[PDB]
Amino acid sequence: MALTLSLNTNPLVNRFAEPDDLIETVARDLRLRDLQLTHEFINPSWQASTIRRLTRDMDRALQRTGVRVTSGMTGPYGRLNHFGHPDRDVRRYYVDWFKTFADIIGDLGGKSVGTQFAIFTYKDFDDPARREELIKIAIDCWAEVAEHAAGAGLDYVFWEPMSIGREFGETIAECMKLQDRLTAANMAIPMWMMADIDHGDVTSANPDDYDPYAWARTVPKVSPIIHIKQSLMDKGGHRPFTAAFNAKGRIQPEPLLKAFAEGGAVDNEICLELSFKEREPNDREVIPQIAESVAFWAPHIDTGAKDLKI
Amino acid sequence: MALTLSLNTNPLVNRFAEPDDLIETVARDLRLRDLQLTHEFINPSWQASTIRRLTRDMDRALQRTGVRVTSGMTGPYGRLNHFGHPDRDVRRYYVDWFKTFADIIGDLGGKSVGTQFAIFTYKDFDDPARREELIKIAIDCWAEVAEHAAGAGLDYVFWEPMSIGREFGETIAECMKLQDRLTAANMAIPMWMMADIDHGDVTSANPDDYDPYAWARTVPKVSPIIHIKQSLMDKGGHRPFTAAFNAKGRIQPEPLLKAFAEGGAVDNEICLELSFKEREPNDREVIPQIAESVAFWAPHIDTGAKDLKI
Repeated sequence: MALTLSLNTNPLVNRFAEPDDLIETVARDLRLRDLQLTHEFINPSWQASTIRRLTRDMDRALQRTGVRVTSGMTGPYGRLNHFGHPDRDVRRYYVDWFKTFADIIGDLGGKSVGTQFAIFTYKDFDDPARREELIKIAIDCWAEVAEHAAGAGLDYVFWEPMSIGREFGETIAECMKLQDRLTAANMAIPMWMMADIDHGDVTSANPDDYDPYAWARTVPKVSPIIHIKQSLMDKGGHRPFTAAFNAKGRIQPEPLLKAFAEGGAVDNEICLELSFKEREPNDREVIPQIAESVAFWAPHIDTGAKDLKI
Repeated sequence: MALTLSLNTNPLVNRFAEPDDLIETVARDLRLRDLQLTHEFINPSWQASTIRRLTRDMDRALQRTGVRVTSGMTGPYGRLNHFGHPDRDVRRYYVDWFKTFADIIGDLGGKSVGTQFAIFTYKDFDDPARREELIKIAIDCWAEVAEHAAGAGLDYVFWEPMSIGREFGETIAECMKLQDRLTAANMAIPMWMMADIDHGDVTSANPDDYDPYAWARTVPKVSPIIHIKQSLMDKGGHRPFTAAFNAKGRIQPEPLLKAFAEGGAVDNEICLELSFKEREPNDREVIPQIAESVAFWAPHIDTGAKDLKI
């Protein structure tokens, strides 16, 4: 395998804002090349000229440091209805918003952008006929974004499977059913998924649906980026065989990676996901623990630090 | 006391979107009059005409149902740097954003709008000179918003004290020090706080700083709205005196209210705060548990249901 390693910038939002500060900390303190940039740092809602100015700043910092933006994703403050919003003008706003997000990420050298497929209201989801009708509408929104993103130089767009019905793809079966549909839609550039192996409906009568190993074996050929929540991983100092191999908080990297391999992973980006409460001492454990997480994976997946210039 | 009762719409975001659906559910299912509307339902970022159309829709639903919007606050997807953003043009965007939020809330009959005072980056907060300089800048942003909001018919604007330094007001002392400053600034309409009695720096060497009773006794004269997290409250079926009276998860309404009274509360709005994970069965316990929370307070604080028309 030639996996690569990246970090979703979720936990760096608010705590960092200036591109130099963000990108120099990633390079110096995290020793990681690749990032999934979240929307909060250069927001598609802002004035067009502000976006351009900050994109130039960010691009200079990437070039100077050797850090790379490989994709864009909605951050913690972008988990919205979006293309599942029942208002036509609201949907239109977010279509144009995601078109600009694609422009930003393309400018920065990244190759894809995405978010949840959609998030439906109880009202829109619970009436199965309305649900299906809104799904067709949401697909057509994705299609529009994909066409613009092609022009911005992206390779694909993506959706993130979640853990309840109205946020989509909550079982492996539903997730692959939706993906089959988005592949068939034949967009200007392909639409793929970005699976999070910690996601899935925990109340499922199918234990696979919330088993990180089952997701690992299923997604790699349709999920170019794959999120791994670091909290899933064994931190050491437990007696061996005191928990299940697939117990969340006790998972080990070597066999997990083998599972991705059995799933047909060859050059997926493995994207680290961490969160820290805005309370002490958690708020000040962010850089140290992300650094630690990168060093955790470094023997298993190349971190790209050989390309850092500082 | 003539306290009133309201609900922050945080847990209704995503799950509801259409004004009729939102407001009719509040009236029929929650049996509550007053709401603190979050920004996600009518977003100040959207097209001007969309905002107007949705504000008219929302206002019709309030009039029809008897429900009232008494304030606006940033929802879960609005917890940003805002006036602590180090970029001048980003700050400008959010100033204008909050001006429109004030227009929306004023249109709807509400009397205030707010958010965190600011959220600072590590870089801006940790250099004490830069911190102070950015605080003056953030105050002047508030002043601009307050002047516009006066024109929109609001009575005041507000900040929410948080639980770490860089999010402001993390100890009672710091919170009252900042408030003294914002009062002195003499804005077009007053700037007050909206305290959350569950907030405060848990690592403080002062136990009062994360004691809901200490906040209760301190804030009422400077905090017209006060958030109460429902998870703080005793749900019943515990043996008496098996936990501290002020233990979070074991607090009782009668003595808490007495504490607010000792703090000089007369006609504060008590605003209920609840959250539900986007996982089952939590995602479908939202309406039932909010309904239950309202019925929990109803013997203690009038819910305003006498004014509901449906």
